[PDB]
Amino acid sequence: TVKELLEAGVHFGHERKRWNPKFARYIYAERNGIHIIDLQKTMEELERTFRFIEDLAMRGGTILFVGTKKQAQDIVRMEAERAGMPYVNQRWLGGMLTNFKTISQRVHRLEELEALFASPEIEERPKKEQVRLKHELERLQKYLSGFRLLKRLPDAIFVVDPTKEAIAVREARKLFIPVIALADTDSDPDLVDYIIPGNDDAIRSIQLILSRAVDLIIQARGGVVEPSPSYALVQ
RNA sequence: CGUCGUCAGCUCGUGCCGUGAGGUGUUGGGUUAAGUCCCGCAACGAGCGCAACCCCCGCCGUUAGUUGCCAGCGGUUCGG
Ligand SMILES: [K+]
Ligand SMILES: [K+]
Ligand SMILES: [Mg+2]
Ligand SMILES: [Mg+2]
Ligand SMILES: [Mg+2]
Ligand SMILES: [Mg+2]
Ligand SMILES: [Mg+2]
Ligand SMILES: [Mg+2]
Ligand SMILES: [Mg+2]
Ligand SMILES: [Mg+2]
Ligand SMILES: [Mg+2]
Ligand SMILES: [Mg+2]
Ligand SMILES: [Mg+2]
Repeated sequence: TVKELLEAGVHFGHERKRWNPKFARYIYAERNGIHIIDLQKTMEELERTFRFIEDLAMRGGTILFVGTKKQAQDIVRMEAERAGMPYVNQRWLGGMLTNFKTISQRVHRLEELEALFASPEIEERPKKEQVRLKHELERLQKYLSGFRLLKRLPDAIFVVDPTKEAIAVREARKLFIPVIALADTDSDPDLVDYIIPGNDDAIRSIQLILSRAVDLIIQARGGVVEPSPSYALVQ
């Protein structure tokens, strides 16, 4: 909530090419063939976006964090492992929202296999199944790590790169789900309901935005939490 | 019942794409006897198949000696 001047490394966008003309309104200028985000409109949209986030959080809503860009995976896996908003980390499976019932059946199988490895039934039906179900539970935890927390459809989704996660965005549009996204110059802002015009490649931009967002979430429900332990992920 | 053919296939449910017939999944890369498995993927699963569970042949044990052996000894018309 104090990120006015601390926006160090967020204004850097993509190159001159690989952009989207619809993003031109959120661009300040072009320095050395690189689009730089308008610093004013950034906070201008941040006001409305964070206000919507606070309203949805203090009402008890659930937000789905989607990140697959390989530069926000380790960040999303813990910023959502904070206040219980679920997340999708390894890859976004087609139909997670429109076919939510089948993926929930997969989650049922996940917790079923978790119950089997908690019961003494591990030794019966010998080692063949003890390896098959082991690998099955492994990949289920690999893909449904954060998704298992969704009992129903989410009330909003959070995206790190709406161009890389365009399928999740489209599915959210189909179900009238609000779309919060950290957009860059390579994305279409019309599809995003609450835009955050920042950088999606840098680690500090993602860490800053997501850390402050989860801090706002926990602040809306009281009990301000300590600073997130995602700084050590700078590496 | 024969046949393609023990050939590796044929489909469904939901989602997604297309005005629609349909497509996706079932394509792809690695692998296998195999749609076998792995990785990737707008797909996620499932059914009939594949394989497995059945039988026979291979090694060993337990249980049991009207089949077997001077393995072990005695008798022997010396033929367990
Ligand atoms: K067309
Ligand atoms: K193949
Ligand atoms: Mg065969
Ligand atoms: Mg279909
Ligand atoms: Mg056509
Ligand atoms: Mg249609
Ligand atoms: Mg079909
Ligand atoms: Mg087909
Ligand atoms: Mg095909
Ligand atoms: Mg199969
Ligand atoms: Mg596939
Ligand atoms: Mg007899
Ligand atoms: Mg006998």
